[PDB]
Amino acid sequence: KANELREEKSGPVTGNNISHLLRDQFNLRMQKATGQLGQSHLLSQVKRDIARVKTVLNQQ
Amino acid sequence: MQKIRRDDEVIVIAGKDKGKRGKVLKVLADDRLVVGGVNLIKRHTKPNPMLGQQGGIVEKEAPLHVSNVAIFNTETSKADRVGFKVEDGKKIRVFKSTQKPVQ
Amino acid sequence: SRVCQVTGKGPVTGNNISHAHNKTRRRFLPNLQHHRFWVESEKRFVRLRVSAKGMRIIDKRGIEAVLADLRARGEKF
Amino acid sequence: NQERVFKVLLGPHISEKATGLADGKSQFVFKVATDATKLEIKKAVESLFSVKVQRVTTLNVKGKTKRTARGLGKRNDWKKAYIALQPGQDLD
Amino acid sequence: MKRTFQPSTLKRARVHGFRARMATKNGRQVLSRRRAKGRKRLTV
RNA sequence: AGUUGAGAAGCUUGCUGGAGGUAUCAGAAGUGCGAAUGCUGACAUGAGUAACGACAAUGGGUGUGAAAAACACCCACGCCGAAAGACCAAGGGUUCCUGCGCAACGUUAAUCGACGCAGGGUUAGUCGGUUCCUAAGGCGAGGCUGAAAAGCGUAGUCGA
RNA sequence: AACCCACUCCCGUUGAAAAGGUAGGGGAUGACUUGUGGAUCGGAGUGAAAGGCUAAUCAAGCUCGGAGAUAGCUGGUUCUC
RNA sequence: GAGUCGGCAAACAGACUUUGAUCCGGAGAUCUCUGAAUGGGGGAACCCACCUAGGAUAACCUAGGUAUCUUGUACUGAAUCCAUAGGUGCAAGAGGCGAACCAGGGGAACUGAAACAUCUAAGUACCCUGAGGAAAAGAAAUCAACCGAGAUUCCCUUAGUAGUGGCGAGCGAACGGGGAUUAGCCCUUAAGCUUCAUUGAUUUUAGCGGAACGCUCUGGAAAGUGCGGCCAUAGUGGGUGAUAGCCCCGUACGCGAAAGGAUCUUUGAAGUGAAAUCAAGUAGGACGGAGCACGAGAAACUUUGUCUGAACAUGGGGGGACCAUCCUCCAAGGCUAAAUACUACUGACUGACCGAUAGUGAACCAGUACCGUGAGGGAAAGGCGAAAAGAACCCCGGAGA
Ligand SMILES: [Mg+2]
Ligand SMILES: [Mg+2]
Ligand SMILES: [Mg+2]
Ligand SMILES: [Mg+2]
Ligand SMILES: [Mg+2]
Ligand SMILES: [Mg+2]
Ligand SMILES: [Mg+2]
Ligand SMILES: [Mg+2]
Ligand SMILES: [Mg+2]
Ligand SMILES: [Mg+2]
Ligand SMILES: [Mg+2]
Ligand SMILES: [Mg+2]
Ligand SMILES: [Mg+2]
Ligand SMILES: [Mg+2]
Ligand SMILES: [Mg+2]
Ligand SMILES: [Mg+2]
Ligand SMILES: [Mg+2]
Ligand SMILES: [Mg+2]
Ligand SMILES: [Mg+2]
Ligand SMILES: [Mg+2]
Ligand SMILES: [Mg+2]
Ligand SMILES: [Mg+2]
Ligand SMILES: [Mg+2]
Ligand SMILES: [Mg+2]
Ligand SMILES: [Mg+2]
Ligand SMILES: [Mg+2]
Ligand SMILES: [Mg+2]
Ligand SMILES: [Mg+2]
Ligand SMILES: [Mg+2]
Ligand SMILES: [Mg+2]
Ligand SMILES: [Mg+2]
Ligand SMILES: [Mg+2]
Ligand SMILES: [Mg+2]
Ligand SMILES: [Mg+2]
Ligand SMILES: [Mg+2]
Ligand SMILES: [Mg+2]
Ligand SMILES: [Mg+2]
Ligand SMILES: [Mg+2]
Ligand SMILES: [Mg+2]
Ligand SMILES: [Mg+2]
Ligand SMILES: [Mg+2]
Ligand SMILES: [Mg+2]
Ligand SMILES: [Mg+2]
Ligand SMILES: [Mg+2]
Ligand SMILES: [Mg+2]
Ligand SMILES: [Mg+2]
Ligand SMILES: [Mg+2]
Ligand SMILES: [Mg+2]
Ligand SMILES: [Mg+2]
Ligand SMILES: [Mg+2]
Ligand SMILES: [Mg+2]
Ligand SMILES: [Mg+2]
Ligand SMILES: [Mg+2]
Repeated sequence: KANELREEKSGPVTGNNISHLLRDQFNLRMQKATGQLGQSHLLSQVKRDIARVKTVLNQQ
Repeated sequence: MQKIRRDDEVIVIAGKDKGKRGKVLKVLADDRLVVGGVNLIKRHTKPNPMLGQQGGIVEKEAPLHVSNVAIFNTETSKADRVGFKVEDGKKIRVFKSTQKPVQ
Repeated sequence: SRVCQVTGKGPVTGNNISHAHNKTRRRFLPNLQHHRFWVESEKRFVRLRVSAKGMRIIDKRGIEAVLADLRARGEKF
Repeated sequence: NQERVFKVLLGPHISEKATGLADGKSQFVFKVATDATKLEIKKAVESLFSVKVQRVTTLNVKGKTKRTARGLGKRNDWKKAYIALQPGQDLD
Repeated sequence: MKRTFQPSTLKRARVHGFRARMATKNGRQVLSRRRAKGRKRLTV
C-alpha cells in the first residue's frame, strides 16, 4: 500500500525497491511470451505498483 | 440506498409465478433480479466442444424486474414496503407498516 | 510607407470627378523629402524624411524639442 | 540508467524458422522494444543472462492490415533482433 | 497515351504538404477552414 | 362484401393485425397530384437476343474430388528468344510463402487463384540513404520599400 | 533499325481504346529526342502565330461567396356542386 | 455503500472487497514526439546538436539551459581626439487560436431606372488591423427665441413631412413631445480603476431524507372490469409482461461541503489615471476631395492632401448666402458606471415543432465511404420478443447451402 511506503522508508530504501519489482515485471513478460502464465492478475498488478513508488519519490 | 440487497428473502408480485416465496441470489445492474427457485427457463444448448459437454436441455433462472418483488415481512406474513425513517449512524432499512427494522 | 516622422500624415483617398461626374479613385499622397538637420548637443547631422509642413514646424518649435517627443512616442530618431 | 535494462526485451520469438536457427547455429530471435539500438541490447543480454555475445543484427517488421467492415485495421509494428552468441552458452 | 496524372511523392509534399501550406498566409487560412469543417486529413 | 346520398364522401360487417383511437362544435393550416425531357428507391419491354476483349494451337494419360475442356503430374505438339527472358529507378503497399476453405469475385465450371480466415516471412563498416560540399532555385537576422496584408534582398543555410 | 512523329487506304463508332489497331509512310549528329529537379497564372501567362495550349474543360480556367442575379420568354399549377 | 473489471460484443478464463472496492466532485504528481513550436534545419508527427553541473570502462547517461522583436539594464567602444552607431550579458512583456458582436483601413458588380453614362444597388459583400466581455460615445466655443431647456447611449412618435433628386428611379431629417437609465470629476493634480493583504454575506462544482391499496374477473401477462378505503405545500412526469395519486425511480418540500471557484462588500498598501501649468503653425483663409438627409446649388457647418496665417475674456464663435443689432457658450489637454449588441459553448425548462424521402449533410462507427493534382464536393444506411427462452434431437444434402 501507500501508507506503508510513507512510514520512514527513505530515498535509498525505496530506491532499491524499484529494482526489485522490475525483475518481477521482466519475468512475467518472459513467461507470457512463452506458454506458461495462468495468473493473468499478476501481470496487471505490478504495473499499478511501480506507479506507487514513483509517486512517493516526488512527495516527501 | 436500495430496497433489496443480495441476502434477502422476498415474494413475487405480478408475474408468471405470483406469490412464490423466494430468495435473491444475484442482482444485475439494469435492476433485474435472479430470484432463486422461480421463473424457470430451459435452453437448447449444443454439447460443448474443446473436450467439454453440455448435452441437451438444462434449466436455469431468468431475471425479473425489481418492481415485481417486495421485502417479505414475517410478522403479518405479507408484502411490505420498506423505508429509511430511522437513521442515527446508518440508513437502516425499516418497514413502513410497523416501523420495525429488517434483518 | 509614406508617412512623416513629425506630423503623422498618411495618404488618403478620394475621387477624380470629370465634367460629367464620372467618379474614379485616386490617392492623395503627401509631399515629403529627405533632409539633414544639424543638432548641437550631439553635434551631428540626423537625416529623416519629413513633409513640407514638417519643415515649418522645425523652424518654429526647434529641432531639439521635436526630436525629443519623437523619442517620447518611441521612435527611431 | 539503473532502469532501461528491464525494458528492451519482450520475450522470445519461437517459430519454425527460429527453432531450426538456434540448433544448427547459435542464434536466438527476440522481440525487442520498439526503438532500441545495437549497444543497449548487447548489454541487456550480458546482464540478464550472464553470457557473452559476439554481435547483434536487427530488423523492423510492418504490421499486417486487416480489411473488415467499418474501415481498415492496422496491427502493431515491432522490431526483431537476431542474437548471435558464442558457440558455447546457449541461453536461458 | 500519357494521362494527366503521373505520380510522385517528392513533388506532392513540397506543393500540397503541411509545411508548404503553413509557410504562406493564404495556406494557414486553408488549414483553419479545412480543420473547422471537421475533416480527418488536412494534408493531401 | 353490402348499403345510403346531386357530388366531394359517409356507414355497418367477414378475415389479417396486435395497442392505440376522437361524438359533437369551434380554431390553426407544410390542407388534397397523372403531366413540370419533375426528384429518389422498386420493377418491366427490348431479350434469354448481341457479346464473352487480338486468328502463339492444342491432343491423350494418370490423379484428386460430391462433381474435371480449364487443377497437379506425365508424354507429345506449338509460340516469343534485342522478348512473351533476366535486373536496377520510380510508383504500389503485404499482392510473397504455408495450412484451412469456394457464399460472394474471376465475363463459363472450379477441387484453382493476385479471392476469404489463421500463422509465417525482409539480418549490412563496404550495396543504396542519412552524415560532408555545391547547380538551377527557395527561404532570408539586420536593411531598404509599401494604406494594411506584404514585396525585394546582404550575411547566412537549405536544395541532386 | 531503336527512337520521336502522324501522310494514305480499310476496319472500329453500344469500340479492346472519351482518338487505337494492321499494312504502307517522313526525320533519324541535330533549329535533335528524353529522364530528374526548378521558374512564369486568369483580361494573366506562354506561343517558328493556329485565337493554339494552361489537369479528358479555354474569343479569357477551376472553386467558394455577392446570389433564391435578371428573364415583356418556354414548361407545370393538385378535392365537389 | 455492495458489488466490480468502459463501449461495439459476446463468450470462456484469471480475479479484487464491508466499509474508501469500482462510482461521483475538489487539489496534486506524471505528461513521449508533432503543432505559435521557440537550439539549427526539414517532406508535421523526422534528422543533427551544443553548453553547464552530476555520475559512467576505448561506446555514454540523469538534471537543466540555448529562438527573434519590443522595452529597460550593467559592460564593451568603429572610422575620429573625445563619443554616438555597433556588439554581448541579464530582467519584464508580446507572438497563436476561437462562431457572432464593436471601432477603424481598403472597398466592388450584377440588378433597379421597363435602354443607359449622373444616380441607385451601397460604404452592402468580401479582404486586413485592433481591443473588450461588451465596445464606442460623453460632461456644451450644444439647442432654442427674446420663452427657455442643460452630458451620452437606446425604444416609440413627429413624418414618409420640410428638403434633396437626369426634380427621373428614388433618398430622406431636425425642432418638439413620451419612455428606459441616473455620477460627473481633474491639469493647485482628482474621482475612478488595477494588484495583494483583510474581515462577513451571497451563491457555485456531490449529495441526503421525501405521503398513501386491498380483494374480484377475463387474460400469456392487470395498471384494465368490479367492489371499497387512503394520501396531498406531492394528481395529467417517466416505466414496470396491456390504461398505476398509493409497485419502482422521482416530485412538492426540507436539509447539505475537507476543499477550491467566483460574486458583492470591510480597510489598508503598492500603483495608476497623468497630460503639467487653461492649451499656436491653432482658428480662419485659397484651390482639390470627403462626411453632413443636402447630385455647385443663394450653400452655412464639420473634416484633411497641397499652399498659407491670427485676437489674447475691454478677447473670441455660434444662431443654414450676407450684413448690422440681441441671445447663448469658452476651441486648440485628459478620465468616466448604468440603460445597450452578440452565442461557438453551458444548465433548467417549453412547444397548435419533426417523427427516419421529414428533422442537422449525419438517430446507424458522418464530414465517414467515394469523386478530385488540389481548393473543394459529399451519400446511402432505424424496429424479433415481456425475456434469448436465438431452435438439444432425428431424416435428405458435398463431410455444405
Ligand atoms: Mg459606378
Ligand atoms: Mg538494417
Ligand atoms: Mg495505430
Ligand atoms: Mg402507450
Ligand atoms: Mg402540398
Ligand atoms: Mg403519384
Ligand atoms: Mg393537369
Ligand atoms: Mg433489363
Ligand atoms: Mg431480335
Ligand atoms: Mg440472331
Ligand atoms: Mg453470337
Ligand atoms: Mg479471351
Ligand atoms: Mg519459333
Ligand atoms: Mg527480331
Ligand atoms: Mg490481403
Ligand atoms: Mg501466393
Ligand atoms: Mg463463377
Ligand atoms: Mg490469399
Ligand atoms: Mg549544404
Ligand atoms: Mg542560393
Ligand atoms: Mg528581415
Ligand atoms: Mg526574398
Ligand atoms: Mg520511350
Ligand atoms: Mg520507319
Ligand atoms: Mg533516313
Ligand atoms: Mg481566324
Ligand atoms: Mg484541356
Ligand atoms: Mg443582390
Ligand atoms: Mg435562378
Ligand atoms: Mg525551428
Ligand atoms: Mg527546434
Ligand atoms: Mg491576440
Ligand atoms: Mg451594366
Ligand atoms: Mg449600373
Ligand atoms: Mg422598383
Ligand atoms: Mg435597367
Ligand atoms: Mg469605454
Ligand atoms: Mg474617450
Ligand atoms: Mg437668459
Ligand atoms: Mg449637465
Ligand atoms: Mg433517497
Ligand atoms: Mg416516495
Ligand atoms: Mg404516465
Ligand atoms: Mg401488447
Ligand atoms: Mg405513473
Ligand atoms: Mg400491487
Ligand atoms: Mg480649453
Ligand atoms: Mg480650418
Ligand atoms: Mg468653426
Ligand atoms: Mg456663421
Ligand atoms: Mg440667421
Ligand atoms: Mg434524413
Ligand atoms: Mg417507416
